[PDB]
Amino acid sequence: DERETWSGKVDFLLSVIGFAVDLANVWRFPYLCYKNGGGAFLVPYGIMLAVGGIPLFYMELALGQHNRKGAITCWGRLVPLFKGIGYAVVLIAFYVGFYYNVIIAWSLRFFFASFTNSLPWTSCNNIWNTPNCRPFESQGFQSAASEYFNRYILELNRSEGIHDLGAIKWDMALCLLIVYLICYFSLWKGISTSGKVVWFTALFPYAVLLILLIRGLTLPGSFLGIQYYLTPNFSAIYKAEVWVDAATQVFFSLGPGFGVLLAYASYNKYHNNVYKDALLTSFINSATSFIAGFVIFSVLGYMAHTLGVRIEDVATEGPGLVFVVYPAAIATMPASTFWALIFFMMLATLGLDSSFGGMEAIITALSDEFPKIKRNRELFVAGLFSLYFVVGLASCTQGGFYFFHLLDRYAAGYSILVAVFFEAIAVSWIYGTNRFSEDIRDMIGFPPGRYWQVCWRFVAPIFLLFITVYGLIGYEPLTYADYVYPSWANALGWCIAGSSVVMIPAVAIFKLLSTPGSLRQRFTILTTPWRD
Amino acid sequence: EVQLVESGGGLVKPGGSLKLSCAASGFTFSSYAMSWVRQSPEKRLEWVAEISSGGRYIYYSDTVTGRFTISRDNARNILHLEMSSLRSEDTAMYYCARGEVRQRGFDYWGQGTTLTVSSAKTTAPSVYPLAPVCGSSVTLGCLVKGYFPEPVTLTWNSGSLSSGVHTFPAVLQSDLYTLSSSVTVTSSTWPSQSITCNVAHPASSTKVDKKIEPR
Amino acid sequence: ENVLTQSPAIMSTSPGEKVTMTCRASSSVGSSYLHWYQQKSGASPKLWIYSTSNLASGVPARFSGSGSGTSYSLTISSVEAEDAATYYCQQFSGYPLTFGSGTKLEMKRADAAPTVSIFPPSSEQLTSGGASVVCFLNNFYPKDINVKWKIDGSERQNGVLNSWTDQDSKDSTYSMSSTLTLTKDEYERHNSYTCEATHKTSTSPIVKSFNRNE
Ligand SMILES: CC(C)CCC[C@@H](C)[C@H]1CC[C@H]2[C@@H]3CC=C4C[C@@H](O)CC[C@]4(C)[C@H]3CC[C@]12C
Ligand SMILES: CC(C)CCC[C@@H](C)[C@H]1CC[C@H]2[C@@H]3CC=C4C[C@@H](O)CC[C@]4(C)[C@H]3CC[C@]12C
Ligand SMILES: OC[C@H]1O[C@H](O[C@H]2[C@H](O)[C@@H](O)[C@H](O)O[C@@H]2CO)[C@H](O)[C@@H](O)[C@@H]1O
Ligand SMILES: COC(=O)[C@H]1[C@@H](OC(=O)c2ccccc2)C[C@@H]2CC[C@H]1N2C
Ligand SMILES: [Cl-]
Ligand code: NA
Ligand code: NA
Repeated sequence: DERETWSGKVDFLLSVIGFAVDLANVWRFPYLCYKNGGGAFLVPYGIMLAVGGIPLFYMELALGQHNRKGAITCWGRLVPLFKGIGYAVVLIAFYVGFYYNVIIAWSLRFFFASFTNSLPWTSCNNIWNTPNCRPFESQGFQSAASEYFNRYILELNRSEGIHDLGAIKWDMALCLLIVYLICYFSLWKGISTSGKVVWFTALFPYAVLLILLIRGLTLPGSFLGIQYYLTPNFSAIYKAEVWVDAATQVFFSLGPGFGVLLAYASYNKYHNNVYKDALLTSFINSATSFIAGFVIFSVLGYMAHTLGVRIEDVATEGPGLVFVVYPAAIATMPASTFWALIFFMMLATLGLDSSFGGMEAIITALSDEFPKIKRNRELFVAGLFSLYFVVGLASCTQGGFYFFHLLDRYAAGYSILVAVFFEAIAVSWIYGTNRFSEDIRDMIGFPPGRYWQVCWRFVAPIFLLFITVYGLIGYEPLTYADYVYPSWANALGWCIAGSSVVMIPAVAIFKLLSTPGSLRQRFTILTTPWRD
Repeated sequence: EVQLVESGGGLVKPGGSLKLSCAASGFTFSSYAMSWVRQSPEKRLEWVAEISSGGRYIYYSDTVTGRFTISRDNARNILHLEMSSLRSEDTAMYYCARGEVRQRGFDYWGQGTTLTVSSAKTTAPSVYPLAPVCGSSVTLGCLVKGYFPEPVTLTWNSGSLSSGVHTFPAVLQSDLYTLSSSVTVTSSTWPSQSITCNVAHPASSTKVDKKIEPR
Repeated sequence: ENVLTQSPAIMSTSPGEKVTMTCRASSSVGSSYLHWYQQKSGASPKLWIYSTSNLASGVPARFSGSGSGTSYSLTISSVEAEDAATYYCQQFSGYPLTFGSGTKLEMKRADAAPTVSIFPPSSEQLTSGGASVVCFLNNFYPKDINVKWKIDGSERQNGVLNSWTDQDSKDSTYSMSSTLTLTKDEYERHNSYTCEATHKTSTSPIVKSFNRNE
């Protein structure tokens, strides 16, 4: 019966808040508003959030709290045929850990290089620069902040592709180690410790965002950036691509299918209200990105005014925004050293809490499956983080970014789309919504409304299929800058993307072979829950 | 047969005005539409203005409206481009290009004239020799530092020896250009003989010749 | 305006191999109104391919092109050294007229180690109050090379002006010039100078040093 529980109610929430809110909040959402017509983009965003994202977010949190056990066992007890979902969901998170942590390493690497009052990325006269360098972003040229991030920090110019990784940056390897050391000691003991640590990692960004919002809006031309941000264009509502970006962002911003929400909620009390938790968490996540947009664009508008740079050049997504564009502006304004330290520390704290969840989803799921793992929990995560750090050295190479960009697209790619798709179908059809509503009623006291039941069985599979289809329509071979990945690199990634998905039919097929009977009895044997 | 040359152009302060002219020969000039195309230092072509054969049809691609006025004189066969309110982003090499037929594009281009728009002021280059240190062959070079604006001309021994000479392009730093050139030659010549670096920056009227001393 | 995007911006090729550069538009362009140009280094552009198909005057038969709508391509049958240049596509379909971002073609060759030489500041310069050390790196491939100024035994960053050269018409290698600029006094307080190159040719850098007391 007994399993440990959170040491507080707030600890669970901030743990989920932290996991959900990451660099993608800062570096993708604000760009989507600018690109898709501003404040008008909130309309498809809100709708897709309402019908697509939150019901799926609600589902995992509900499933986790009810079955009270990790990802693999949860789907094992729910639909024994589909237990492979529990395997796919875990090793997806296992793949992400090989790359995602290198972003935090960059943040610390910048944070460490941020002790000085003359910032190294301001000037074009340094040793790592080239004639194409310009003080700020320009068409056809390279910014000083750019050449610092590539030719110095990453040393990416040493590499011709993914076939050549080059030497190993040991300043990066040190930064990566520190990250895992922080992760190890936080995640070491159960939620009695890691649950407390998130009080920093989750809250501290809001502290920095506050003082960066004040600093941002006070800059000359800050109001100009806000217009580039929220100025409504409703012509984009008719555009199908906008509905795809809104649907994709909503789905990825709150992650289902890493088993994290499933694991995190599994430590909640049975009669805890997980419906209010899902609503509170989802809102804060969306609210964070909205606020973060003001921070970015007030500074982006400051650049387009006083620094005389095109808004098209400085408006960007991905790591390029926070590691190049944004620090370039910081250096220009007074007390630059202060804004630099809190920003790169914020980036680090934005990465850590997320990494906590992803790893915890692996630990908890393997702890409930294999009893021997719960004993000597650290012996497991030491060997786990060792394997991560050893392979993580490849991310610390000169061709490290080429490796990072590969796993970013594939590991976390369509793998998780078809995984969550089978999650909704298994629950709402195979397991049934009647059972799911009955379970939720027994927990929070009341059953889900008619709205939530329709979304789960009908809207959500369409919602995910709508994204998956237009993702494949819009498929191109993986490329970065002018470098096109070799066809064996794309193939390797699809295996990484497929090694998860393949768990669904495999574990299903392997289970049928171990059951007695003709096809008709054994499949009702495998669709029978653990509560019978 | 067909020849297009571009006159005018040079250093102009922001807000200033300048007029470019294009001399045409080898064809009937009144029968073809002319167009100004400028090339930015980033090596990226941008169309500016088109004028018809009779000059009754004018098209402006605009970062440029109302600042530029394209003109045509079919009597003397000259193409004019009048500029005003110039700023830094107007800095480029302006080409005089022709074509009448939109379906065939621009079939003939001129040599081009260079326009530099900056608040920076003209300075004279200080050129320096580079002495090697106390082999089958020896490398020697000439450093040209702190000048504006481009361009300068660098030759070795009054522009006699070609081979083994690498002239590096100028790089702008703090409104000042720095340039260098390397020449490799056998140690049988040097110091068998006298090597001389020849630098010319017409804008600043500074023409300098440097002798190389191993000391 | 209709923006033309060319891929790829820089392309390396061995003579005799096929090459294809693509030109894509934001708006659909009439197949008759698209044109191509070749611009040699330090020279004026020249009409190369007009109306997506027909070659211009003087253009060898090795060149070809195809496309329609928002997608067009230029193809050279078998590349010769004479074909090294930057290629710009163009649309006349509607004003304002526009050019592609451009595709720069460069020749590939055997990897060559650089020849590094270090030059102390000429005393004629020291009288002016400045001191600048120059490091020449000549005849190497590929284009990207990295210089390190370590004045012994610490490395200095700022005050360094690097300049490459366009790809050459015969060796098909490159050359780079690193200039470390200081004042008179900072040159005096310190000991010796050194610039060396990390290249693909060798995992071990090529070092050049001279000391003021020798
Ligand atoms: C736009 C940003 C800043 C705020 C995010 C808006 C979110 C929090 C809002 C917008 C639309 C809202 C939803 C509208 C419809 C319903 C159906 C109702 O039976 C339960 C609440 C629920 C599910 C709302 C939850 C909160 C909601 C999703
Ligand atoms: C920087 C400005 C604009 C926004 C600041 C956001 C802060 C104030 C918000 C965002 C998330 C919020 C927290 C979310 C979780 C909980 C759990 C709840 O049981 C107590 C309140 C508490 C602890 C909230 C306190 C206030 C909070 C920290
Ligand atoms: O802004 C960075 C400051 O330290 C730099 O040195 C590097 C170098 O890798 C090593 O000394 C250590 O790892 O610290 C930094 C990491 O970038 C330079 O000394 C200067 O750029 C700055 O003082
Ligand atoms: C790479 O996948 C993610 O970034 C997700 C998540 O990250 C992970 O799932 C994860 C898994 C393993 C290691 C690190 C992160 C954090 C936030 C919430 C969803 C999404 N992200 C926006
Ligand atoms: Cl978001
Ligand atoms: Na996070
Ligand atoms: Na998020």
